[PDB]
Amino acid sequence: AFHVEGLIAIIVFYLLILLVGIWAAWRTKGSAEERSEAIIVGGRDIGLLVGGFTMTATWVGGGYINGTAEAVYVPGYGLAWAQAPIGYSLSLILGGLFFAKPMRSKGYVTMLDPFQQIYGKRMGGLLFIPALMGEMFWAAAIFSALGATISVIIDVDMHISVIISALIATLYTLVGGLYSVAYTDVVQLFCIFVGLWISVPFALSHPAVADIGFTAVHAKYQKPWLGTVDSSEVYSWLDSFLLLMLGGIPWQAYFQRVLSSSSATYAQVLSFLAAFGCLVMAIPAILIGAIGASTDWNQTAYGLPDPKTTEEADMILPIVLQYLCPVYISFFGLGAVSAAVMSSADSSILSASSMFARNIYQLSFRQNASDKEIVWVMRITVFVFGASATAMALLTKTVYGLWYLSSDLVYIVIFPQLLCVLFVKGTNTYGAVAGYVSGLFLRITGGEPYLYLQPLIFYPGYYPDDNGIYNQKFPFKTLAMVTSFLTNICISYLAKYLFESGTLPPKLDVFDAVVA
Ligand SMILES: C[N+]1(C)CCO[C@@](O)(c2ccc(-c3ccc([C@@]4(O)C[N+](C)(C)CCO4)cc3)cc2)C1
Repeated sequence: AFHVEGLIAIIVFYLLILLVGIWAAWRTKGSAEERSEAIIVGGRDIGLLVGGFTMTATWVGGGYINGTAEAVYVPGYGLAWAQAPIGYSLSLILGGLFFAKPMRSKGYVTMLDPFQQIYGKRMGGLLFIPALMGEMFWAAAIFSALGATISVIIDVDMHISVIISALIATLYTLVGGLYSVAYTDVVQLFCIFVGLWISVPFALSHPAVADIGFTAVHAKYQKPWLGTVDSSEVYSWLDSFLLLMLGGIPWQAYFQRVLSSSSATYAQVLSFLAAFGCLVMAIPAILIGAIGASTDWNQTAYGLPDPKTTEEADMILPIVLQYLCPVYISFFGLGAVSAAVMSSADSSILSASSMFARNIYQLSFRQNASDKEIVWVMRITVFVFGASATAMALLTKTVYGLWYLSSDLVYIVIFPQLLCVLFVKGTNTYGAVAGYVSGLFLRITGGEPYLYLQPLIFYPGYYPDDNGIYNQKFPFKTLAMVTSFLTNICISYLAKYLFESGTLPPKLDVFDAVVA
């Protein structure tokens, strides 16, 4: 049914989030003369607990919670394939151990600044394109998740709620800039904690749900939610787990926080603290997914068939909140999900707009530009990116598959480039271009089942799906990343050797990286 009392509550919650963001904008209104990087990096005064809470709320979005609950819920995957929590936690631990220290110790402004200073502005933009694509598609996917969830719970028209949520998020991130998004994430993360953790005892107390512990090791209604990994599917699970471990590092939304930490040590400690917060935040998602897996849906008001029959298994968190939990607990859970989506999409929108106005515009297009012009183009870029993200979320039905493809492409392309600039010395532009081309070519020829793209190269173990398109059981993603990294090293060293030995003319080179 349509309950106004609760729609009013969520509108009030949105207004309070916007008011907190506006207050954070007003109070902390950076450098006195250089306000171009008083929005991007925040003035380097973000502390430890605030930054940890902020970036913890950045990774915990509604798409992440719904994906974990889906992976736990469905019988084929189970908990063993719910590799999002431990994948994110190991990603953050690995980043804080190795990548966080050199990024913050010397004062970079964004993610892409080390790429430009080594590979030239053209390759800086060429690496910006996958990052922008990934951020925009991730924001669109989680906005579509919010739209579907709110259309399920309150039964609001879907094209209004996502527009209002995106408008409010864009408005406060436009007005403040890394202080309106980091002083509201300490509120949104607490709201996520409250809304997710209160609903779990209410869901468990429902008479339909019975013996959540017993369903882990035994099967009564469906396959056990604990799940298993087959002998033949070890390589695919390792491929996806490496995707989640190593593709979660090179995002703009992560390095914008580690650069904003007050000191170098409070960046690594922030990363570890958030790697603990991610598991703390993901425990309720796993519990609710197990509750949905164990629930006898005939007893509830949802009725039979169960959601996995009606192809609604991608959303099992909102159904449990709406049907198993009471009305006000359902609104608490919906507020938690909306806070998670606004936090992650706000981080993505500010992060994707913190690369456009910083280097491809200010450092590439208009090198000599006034700071006020850069601030204004930052604000209009935030607004345009928010409008594009919500329009792509609302108008396109193929957002999830494009999100997965863009995240996989970011992992294949940017991460070898990220590891080459810092850890490896003597990497040139030619090897970077060769790695880009090889990674893009292998990812395109691998194909995607969601986009109905036929794979040009058939890896061993390929099998056709129900829709009639070939799927690759071979771990071509991590193999593509390894091939890109190896060919980056090989082409860089070969070009350096050729230009040092004198086989090629010193004037023939176009990128001029080796000579100068
Ligand atoms: C079962 N499906 C629905 C289809 C098969 O693939 C999946 O297991 C799956 C789930 C999640 C992902 C995924 C990939 C990347 C990311 C992300 O890019 C998102 N963040 C940017 C939030 C963190 C870094 O990792 C999140 C989820 C990829 C595949 C999900």
